[PDB]
Amino acid sequence: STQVRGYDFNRGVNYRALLEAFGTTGFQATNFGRAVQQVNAMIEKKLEPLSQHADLTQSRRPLTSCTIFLGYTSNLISSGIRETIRYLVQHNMVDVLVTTAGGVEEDLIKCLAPTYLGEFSLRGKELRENGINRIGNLLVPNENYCKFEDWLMPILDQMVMEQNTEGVKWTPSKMIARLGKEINNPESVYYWAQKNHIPVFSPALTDGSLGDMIFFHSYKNPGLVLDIVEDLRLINTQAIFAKCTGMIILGGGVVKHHIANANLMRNGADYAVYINTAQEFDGSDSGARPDEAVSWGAIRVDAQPVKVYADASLVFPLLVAETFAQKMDAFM
Amino acid sequence: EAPAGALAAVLKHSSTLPPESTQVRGYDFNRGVNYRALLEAFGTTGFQATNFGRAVQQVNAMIEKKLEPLSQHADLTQSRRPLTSCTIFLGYTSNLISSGIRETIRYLVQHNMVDVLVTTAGGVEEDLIKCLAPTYLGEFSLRGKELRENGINRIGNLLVPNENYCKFEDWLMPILDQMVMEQNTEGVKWTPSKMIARLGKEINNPESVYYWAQKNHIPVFSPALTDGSLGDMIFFHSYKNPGLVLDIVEDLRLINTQAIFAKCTGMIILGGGVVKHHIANANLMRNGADYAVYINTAQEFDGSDSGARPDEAVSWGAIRVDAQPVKVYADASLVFPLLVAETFAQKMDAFM
Amino acid sequence: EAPAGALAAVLKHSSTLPPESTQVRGYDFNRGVNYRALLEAFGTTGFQATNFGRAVQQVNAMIEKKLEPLSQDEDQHADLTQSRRPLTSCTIFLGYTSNLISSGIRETIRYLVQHNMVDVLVTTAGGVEEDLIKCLAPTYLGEFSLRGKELRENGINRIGNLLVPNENYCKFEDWLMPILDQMVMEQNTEGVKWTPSKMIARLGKEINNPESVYYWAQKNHIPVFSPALTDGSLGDMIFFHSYKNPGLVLDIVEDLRLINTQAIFAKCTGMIILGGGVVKHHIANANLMRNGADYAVYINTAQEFDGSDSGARPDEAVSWGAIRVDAQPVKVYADASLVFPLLVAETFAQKMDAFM
Amino acid sequence: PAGALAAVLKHSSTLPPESTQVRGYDFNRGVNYRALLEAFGTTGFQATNFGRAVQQVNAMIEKKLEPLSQHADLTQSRRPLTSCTIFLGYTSNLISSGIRETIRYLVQHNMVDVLVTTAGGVEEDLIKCLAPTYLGEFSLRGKELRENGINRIGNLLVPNENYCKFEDWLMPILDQMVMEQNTEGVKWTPSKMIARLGKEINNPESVYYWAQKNHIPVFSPALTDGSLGDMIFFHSYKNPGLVLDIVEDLRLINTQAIFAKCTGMIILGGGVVKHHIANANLMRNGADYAVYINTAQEFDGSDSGARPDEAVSWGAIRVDAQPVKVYADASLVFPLLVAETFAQKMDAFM
Amino acid sequence: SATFPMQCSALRKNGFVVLKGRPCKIVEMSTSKTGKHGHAKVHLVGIDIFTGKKYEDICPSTHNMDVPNIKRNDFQLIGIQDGYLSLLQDSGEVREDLRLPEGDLGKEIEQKYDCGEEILITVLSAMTEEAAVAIK
Ligand SMILES: NC(=O)c1ccc[n+]([C@@H]2O[C@H](COP(=O)([O-])OP(=O)(O)OC[C@H]3O[C@@H](n4cnc5c(N)ncnc54)[C@H](O)[C@@H]3O)[C@@H](O)[C@H]2O)c1
Ligand SMILES: NC(=O)c1ccc[n+]([C@@H]2O[C@H](COP(=O)([O-])OP(=O)(O)OC[C@H]3O[C@@H](n4cnc5c(N)ncnc54)[C@H](O)[C@@H]3O)[C@@H](O)[C@H]2O)c1
Ligand SMILES: NC(=O)c1ccc[n+]([C@@H]2O[C@H](COP(=O)([O-])OP(=O)(O)OC[C@H]3O[C@@H](n4cnc5c(N)ncnc54)[C@H](O)[C@@H]3O)[C@@H](O)[C@H]2O)c1
Ligand SMILES: NC(=O)c1ccc[n+]([C@@H]2O[C@H](COP(=O)([O-])OP(=O)(O)OC[C@H]3O[C@@H](n4cnc5c(N)ncnc54)[C@H](O)[C@@H]3O)[C@@H](O)[C@H]2O)c1
Repeated sequence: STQVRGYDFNRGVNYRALLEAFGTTGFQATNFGRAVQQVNAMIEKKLEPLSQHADLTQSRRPLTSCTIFLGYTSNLISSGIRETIRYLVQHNMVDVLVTTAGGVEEDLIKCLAPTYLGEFSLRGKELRENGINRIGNLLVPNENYCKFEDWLMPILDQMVMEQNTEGVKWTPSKMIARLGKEINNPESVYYWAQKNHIPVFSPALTDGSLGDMIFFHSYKNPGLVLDIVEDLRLINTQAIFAKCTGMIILGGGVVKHHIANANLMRNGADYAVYINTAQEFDGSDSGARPDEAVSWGAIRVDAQPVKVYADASLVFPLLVAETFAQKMDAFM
Repeated sequence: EAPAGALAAVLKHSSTLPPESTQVRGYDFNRGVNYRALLEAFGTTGFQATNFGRAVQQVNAMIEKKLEPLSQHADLTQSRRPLTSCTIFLGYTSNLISSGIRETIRYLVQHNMVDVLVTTAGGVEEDLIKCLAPTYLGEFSLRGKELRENGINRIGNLLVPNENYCKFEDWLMPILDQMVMEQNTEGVKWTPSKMIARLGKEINNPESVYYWAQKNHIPVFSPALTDGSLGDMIFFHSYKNPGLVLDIVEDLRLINTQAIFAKCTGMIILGGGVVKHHIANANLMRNGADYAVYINTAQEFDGSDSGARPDEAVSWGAIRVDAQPVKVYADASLVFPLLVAETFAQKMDAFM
Repeated sequence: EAPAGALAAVLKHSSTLPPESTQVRGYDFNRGVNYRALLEAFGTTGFQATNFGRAVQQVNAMIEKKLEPLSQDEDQHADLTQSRRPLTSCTIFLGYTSNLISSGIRETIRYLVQHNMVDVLVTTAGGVEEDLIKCLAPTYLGEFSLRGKELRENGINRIGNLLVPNENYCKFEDWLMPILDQMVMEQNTEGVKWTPSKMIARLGKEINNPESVYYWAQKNHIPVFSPALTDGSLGDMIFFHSYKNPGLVLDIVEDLRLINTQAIFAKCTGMIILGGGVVKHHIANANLMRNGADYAVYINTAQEFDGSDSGARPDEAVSWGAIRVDAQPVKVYADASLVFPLLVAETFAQKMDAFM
Repeated sequence: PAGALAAVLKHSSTLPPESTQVRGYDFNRGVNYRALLEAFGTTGFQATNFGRAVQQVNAMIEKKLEPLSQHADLTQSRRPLTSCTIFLGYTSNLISSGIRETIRYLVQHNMVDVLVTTAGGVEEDLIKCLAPTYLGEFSLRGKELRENGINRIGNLLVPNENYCKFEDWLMPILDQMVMEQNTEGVKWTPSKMIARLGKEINNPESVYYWAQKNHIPVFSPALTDGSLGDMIFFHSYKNPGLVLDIVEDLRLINTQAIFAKCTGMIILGGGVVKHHIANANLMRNGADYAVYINTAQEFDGSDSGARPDEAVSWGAIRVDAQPVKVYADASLVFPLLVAETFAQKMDAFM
Repeated sequence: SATFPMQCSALRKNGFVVLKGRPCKIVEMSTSKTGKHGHAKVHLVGIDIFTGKKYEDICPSTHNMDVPNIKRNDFQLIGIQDGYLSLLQDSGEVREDLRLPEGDLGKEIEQKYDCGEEILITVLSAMTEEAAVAIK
């Protein structure tokens, strides 16, 4: 009962009206508008006031009316979207962070050396003899990884010292918080995450340059242990003891299923927004439609999940500019 | 100690990049929501946002080249339209007319911002139908068996009632009767472009694309006009008034002549298919186009022409060697209104 | 001690599936390499192999339906149809795109046209010119990653990972101009009305090569339909020929009548489409006149998230009457080069004797 | 004007004689299956890629069969080394389908060396030994399946009772793994746990039973993302103390690749498996052979859709190699690849 | 009377209908239903009862066409007088205004009477035409 109408440019150039007009334009613009509505519903639910289980949940962060999970992939940190995600972590707009190994270290490396633009068609050989690594259409000099080892080794030495002298049991979340404390840069995501008591989870932290650094470091000062069983209870109890949950996942892979499995323990989530470019014809979990997660209890049967088939680097800044940026005052 | 080979492989020495390289930098919202500045950060953000920014720059170059005053007309061509400093081809698919993008393309046709239009058969039928009945919103997951029992046709996530096609027929049959008669008495030779111009004249609605196309003398080409509901209605009408002929060779001459006698040419294509190849073949006559922007979702791994990169057109001469075409891998309904809001809407009063 | 409610979600009670449920099995290589069994095992392997098996079953059903003898007492309207081809129990439409002729699939399509296994052919402008050119000059292999500047300097055109020299198109003009001159002469001196299908049928008689698809198509009286025949190398040749001997006219209204009457007067229809574009919608529009098709098989690599027609699922065509409600259409999400030879190796090849 | 004729018609150069022509398979000779699959190399777009992959795998197989003439102390492994070490990586959904039978054939006959998978690909193989998997459709609705307790994976259906038989099988085992940790000083890693589970399943149809019987290491960096994580979480409330260390497996997989004469890679899909194997091979300046089969694209900058040429940029593959990627669903092309390679050489793997 | 209206959606096979001003018998009928072409349409193929030509036409499903009225009679043709067709009409008069069916078929009736074969001559009455074609 809703007609199809575009935006008439004879009225001028009004950006708010132009972004509102996507709800009735067509194929993926309708999905973008529905995603905007879902995120707005999340935001309005969160701001409602409550009327005590810090011991059970092992969390010193205070409780709210809606717990938000934010998951992202590694290649979105090498882009400018890093400057958007940080904006949400700086002002306590989210509750749980989920990422991969490569999505962590590239945030620290960016605090020491920059990244440049390139092209998709560059040959790999000449890039190899010149010591330049390619990520999509971005170029990273190899010299940036020589800065990371020098900054990283003493931290590992201190961690090994504290494991034996003080009986400290290390898990990926604790290691990420420790690394975020040491960088001491206000432009980093994980500095603000640890300053605001926001847990970050990464089940596979050894798949990246951190793994190589640990492997080389273990030949001199061995004994580092990273447990993952302890890190699973935390993320499960975050979802179990929540009044309401919402999910925002950019991409797919480990983080998508890891958030969905945690939300399964409370019989599903109440809101969900997906932004990725995967297709479901090969039976992969990455490309699964949101209606498949309803089948095995990851999403509630009465919810209205939305998926947008687009690149996140084009959609996420527009989504944030329409939902979170308009409620800046209420988050003070 | 750790093996030396592993350390020599993991940790090499790089070579410093020239200072001409641009750094990656996004947009921070601590400065507020400035919409003009937010859309300029796309050029330095990431993967496809950079392509969007380069497309903005290419279209701006087209527009700036067009407005330079012209220093003759070669009026031997069957064209009543004067010659400018740059001729622009606009090509689009049929599913983009059923959406709200119809209201954007029309904005360019009403204000003489483009020169040649290329589309398929559906892109005319749906535009003419929308002036008689509206189109609604649906879902991708609706089942066809229950949709057919209620007389509703699906296009993506859009719904069209059957009755919308009952009115169009009633509006079309009297016109066709007047087109066969002129074929016998006045000796008029009909081509798809002439028929589209006649339909645009007959609809008489300022919200229609082809009404403004015929009012501003903008040619519209469509090599395969019989693939759709218009062809179905022509098929049934020939049982009462046989003898309708549509010729496709004069249309080929007309479109190929536009590129030959052009000082400069540019192309804007939304999607792929026959509209992309037909425009590329037209521009091959002048050894290639000077500017080009592509927006489609196809991939090249199957060897199709729709999924072809802009680099193949250089190989067989459709695009000049010393040009920089840009392609954006995105849905047109999300990036075309944003592209227009930064290039054509800004230079609005200069087209009077 | 775990929370009780959380234990009610992971360990949810289930139901029992109906007994007519197929399990999942692969092919065990311990028995050796048996190719027929290996290919039959695709029906239970998984995601896309199941679609391949279902497509095989659909094509086999088509073939079984076609071979049924008619009563041979029917009127069999030939004056109202304008066809010299006798009617069978099932009419088959075969549609394909341009790039599939530049590859080896051309030697797979011709095998079906040489032996009277199909009824109607639908393609694009490139699919005719490439097939005719292949009878004069050959085509070579290449790479997907090749710079266009160097290729253009040496005058070699790229189609995916295939290379075509320019001299292949120089041979086409010399062979093509006299035929066009004769066509224009007959248009005026003998009163002949030209349509794309008649022109295609004319060019297959001139190549005189048993390795050509359209030689066997015209030899067996199989219509070939192409709405947009001016989009390709042949269109440029006609454009340049018009400056010396103007007057050539191609009409596209008669082909519509012919293709629609081919479907109106049919006992049963089936569709096999490789790719998408104008051929898919053209065959669907032709089948709309008889309230839909009985069997259908799609093979292309297009997705539907952008509201396109090429990526449309077979269930969308049911909504507007292109396919019947009680039919079982199948789509395979795979490249046609890898799949079509395997589909023909199982159907249309095990029944070679019955088609003679 | 003559300029247009100078655009459509241009002079061209002669191609080198070492150029292959395009030619398909002629069906007038009958259906010869061995020659039909050989004609894919000169057929077209992706069939050429299939032929190149066949050639690459045959080169790997021939290299492996060359006899040697070696230090187990550094590698800490019992498996003897050959002239070529092969890594095989796959995703979770490929074990839920009929490709699970093709992998076991290679594992059963010592045709590969290292296995890399995800958490789901380990639990699905063990669950399949207790209950079967059925066939469904891609378009089945969610709440209707949820009410009947059926989980959908692509076009495959799994009842929840399967997970109720798995838990019963798993809880007694986990208890023992705690006791040995508190008494015998056992330090558990995911690979050791996978080996123990494969030994316990005791079914000749299982991949990991043959993997542990032939001393083939299996690696999974994230073993807590799936059903195993859920069972461990529910078990830790009454028997707490289980610890899984991931650093030692990182050491083991790297030392497996450093001390090798030659390396080959076969990866079905993308995700963490591809990057994990590539990072393992980076420590020897690259791999000699590589074959990829997945359906991901590169326009979004993802690692899964990365071309094989991008791995050359950061030293995952050698410069003088010829990597191949096939853009197709693995369930349609993996059995055909094993029909031409690893199966014509059966007699040489006794 | 001799011609009455009828909705051509209600016609059936083996009926009669006026196609291009000819009393044809329907041999084929089909319906295209409602869809993207605009309305439900009927495709009719008919064979003439006098000459034998084939006609084809297309209905909108709601409009009307004319159905003719055909009268069946068999006349008394017993005995050949003066070599002409002495039709023994019951009207009390004799006339030769009825001619033979064109061709050699009309000769087939007179020459068989000398061979001792009886024929049930039938004269067919149409909406506007009086010709004898049907033989039984
Ligand atoms: N509603 C309809 O689609 C419709 C209606 C009537 C007739 N037809 C007939 O369909 C045939 C095919 O038409 P076509 O070639 O224009 O369409 P198509 O869907 O066959 O091909 C469109 C091409 O552009 C791409 N594309 C489609 N939508 C896109 C989008 N929103 N953004 C970016 N890329 C997009 C596709 O992937 C493909 O490459 C024509 O003969 C036409 O007359 C279509
Ligand atoms: N070599 C050429 O491609 C060539 C040559 C001359 C002219 N042309 C012109 O190009 C235009 C477009 O050609 P088209 O409409 O036939 O197709 P196309 O190239 O536009 O492809 C349309 C769709 O077909 C499908 N497809 C293509 N190749 C496939 C494959 N190998 N396997 C599976 N699916 C596949 C995909 O969905 C694709 O988007 C036409 O006007 C044609 O005359 C093409
Ligand atoms: N049944 C399941 O899928 C299942 C079950 C339990 C847990 N999980 C968890 O899901 C997470 C994500 O799974 P993943 O990372 O192993 O892979 P994935 O499902 O994210 O797929 C990754 C990529 O593999 C490729 N791919 C997938 N299927 C393919 C096929 N048939 N042919 C070719 N290429 C194909 C595609 O490029 C795809 O994008 C894992 O952490 C896993 O433990 C999955
Ligand atoms: N720069 C890097 O990417 C990098 C660096 C070091 C290590 N790694 C390691 O790579 C491993 C595997 O990669 P991954 O799973 O983290 O990421 P990935 O890029 O491989 O994930 C691919 C999945 O995410 C989707 N996706 C990715 N980018 C997208 C985008 N911009 N828009 C939309 N969808 C998008 C894909 O479509 C697919 O579903 C991780 O364990 C990581 O630590 C990656």
